[PDB]
Amino acid sequence: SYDIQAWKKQCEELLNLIFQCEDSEPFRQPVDLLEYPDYRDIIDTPMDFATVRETLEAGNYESPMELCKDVRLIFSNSKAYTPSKRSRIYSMSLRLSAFFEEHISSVLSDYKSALRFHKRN
Ligand SMILES: CC(C)NC(=O)N1CCN(C(=O)c2cccs2)CC1
Repeated sequence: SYDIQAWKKQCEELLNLIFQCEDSEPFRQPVDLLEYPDYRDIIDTPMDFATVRETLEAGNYESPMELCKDVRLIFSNSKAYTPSKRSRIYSMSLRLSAFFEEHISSVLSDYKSALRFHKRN
């Protein structure tokens, strides 16, 4: 399965699944400062799933590793901003992260395998 470009549609489909998950609700759009005026004192690099989808659709990811780094930043931002490990929105982040990691593993493996095959000779 050595298609170097296949990751992009596989990532589009995974983002559609994440948007169908009720657990993605807090993460579908950039955090609103009006609600959380201290957010940028704690979070240097806001990230959300709509920004990830737009970056992919613009052709501004070169690899699924770059997309994975931005999705992981959504989850690390949540873990940093939560006052409790027993918070609703944080607990939503942890279930969504497990779902994402379970599905991205094959996308990353197939891509890196395809690139190694491209450089075989
Ligand atoms: C788009 C809108 C719905 N997002 C938003 O306002 N969020 C979600 C992300 N966020 C958090 O991760 C936490 C909040 C409290 C514990 S963590 C801050 C609040």
